[PDB]
Amino acid sequence: AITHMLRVIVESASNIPKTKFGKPDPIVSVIFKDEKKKTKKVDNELNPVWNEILEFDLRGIPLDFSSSLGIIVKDFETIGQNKLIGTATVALKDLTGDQSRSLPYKLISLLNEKGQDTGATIDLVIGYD
Ligand SMILES: [Sr+2]
Ligand SMILES: [Sr+2]
Repeated sequence: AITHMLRVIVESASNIPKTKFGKPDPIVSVIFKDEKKKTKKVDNELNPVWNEILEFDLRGIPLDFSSSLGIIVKDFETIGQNKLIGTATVALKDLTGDQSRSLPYKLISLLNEKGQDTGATIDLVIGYD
């Protein structure tokens, strides 16, 4: 039996909210089935670009109707815990089946801790290897 991987390209984000002083330093956490991989941070940027590629071992478990990807965008803090900008959960059901394909996932709204749209978005490309 062959190994399959979920491929996530973190492309960019837009309209990250301004901070009172200085500028936010965005960094994205990508979580698939509790495995977390991060991007690099981008310094002092409201519209960051990464073009970073992450791949997760599916470990023989196929994608199904309920499969999803978690995204958390935070503002890097050198001292202690980074600051939340927003989250998204992305439905992966369009990748189900045995056909390798990639799809764009554009203008994904990032939601704050109250679940409100922040006006910021992230763009991904996600594929089934
Ligand atoms: Sr900064
Ligand atoms: Sr910061």
